[PDB]
Amino acid sequence: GPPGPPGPPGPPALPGPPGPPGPPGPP
Amino acid sequence: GPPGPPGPPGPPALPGPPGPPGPPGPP
Amino acid sequence: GPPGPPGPPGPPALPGPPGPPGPPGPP
Amino acid sequence: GPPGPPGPPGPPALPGPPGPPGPPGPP
Amino acid sequence: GPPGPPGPPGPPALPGPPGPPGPPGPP
Amino acid sequence: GPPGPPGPPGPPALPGPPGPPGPPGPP
Repeated sequence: GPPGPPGPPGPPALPGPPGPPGPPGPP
Repeated sequence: GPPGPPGPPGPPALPGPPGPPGPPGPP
Repeated sequence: GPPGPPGPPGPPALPGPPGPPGPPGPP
Repeated sequence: GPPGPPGPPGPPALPGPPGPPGPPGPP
Repeated sequence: GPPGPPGPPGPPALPGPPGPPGPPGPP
Repeated sequence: GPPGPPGPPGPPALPGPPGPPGPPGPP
């Protein structure tokens, strides 16, 4: 028989962890 | 002929987005 | 024969990279 | 001192994963 | 001091729910 | 006065939307 249809999209991967602390504030 | 084979994999999962910003910097 | 089954889901992808640096330090 | 401004919107959450397979074709 | 810093980004949210059932199968 | 405090959180992230349809059904 003919091949079946493509499967469905993969699930979305998750967002990453938080970034590093920010830089110093005003002088 | 016999029943056909499975289709291929679905479209790619998308790579995960970047995480949130880090916390504020030091004073 | 009839067509085969749909394919597998797309495979899982890598959760995103760390976020950017945080805000500047508070005034 | 005065309270700071509001932060920005949280990032949009992700779409869900694919739904389940469809039902049998017509009898 | 001067006006405080901006608040945090809004909190991350949940992925969405699974999608609809797929299309009906073949005759 | 003391330093201005952080502002309020930004708007919550929006709830993720539904996923894609599932794959087609079988005969």
